[PDB]
Amino acid sequence: STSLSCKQCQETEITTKNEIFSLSLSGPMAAYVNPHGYVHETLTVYKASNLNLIGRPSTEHSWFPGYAWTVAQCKICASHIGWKFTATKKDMSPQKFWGLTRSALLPTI
Ligand SMILES: O=C1CC[C@H](N2Cc3c(ccc4c3OCC43CCNCC3)C2=O)C(=O)N1
Ligand SMILES: [Zn+2]
Repeated sequence: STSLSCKQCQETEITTKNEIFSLSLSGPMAAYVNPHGYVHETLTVYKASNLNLIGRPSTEHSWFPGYAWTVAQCKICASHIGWKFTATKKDMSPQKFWGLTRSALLPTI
């Protein structure tokens, strides 16, 4: 229903609350530890748009075993919004989703 927009440029829709989903047995809203020990608050959604991808998928320090990650940035302002996760194996489900930085969106949830 509600849009989630890039907090930096404000006008740009990234996804909607009805794309919010739970992977495996995790809640949709979760915090994970980055390689330097920062606690990073994310939201998992099936679909997102107005994002560029940077770099190639990587499984290093993957918060989601089985999935690789690729940095995702706002197409308009280049602010880092989150990551695209893609499955490393063909029988996994889903094959793709997005883990977005909560604090990079508006409204903030
Ligand atoms: O599944 C997920 C999504 C990506 C998320 N990452 C990945 C990552 C984050 C921060 C810094 C870095 C990084 O890899 C590259 C690096 C570490 C080596 N030095 C350069 C910068 C970060 O937060 C993570 O740990 N897990
Ligand atoms: Zn933006």
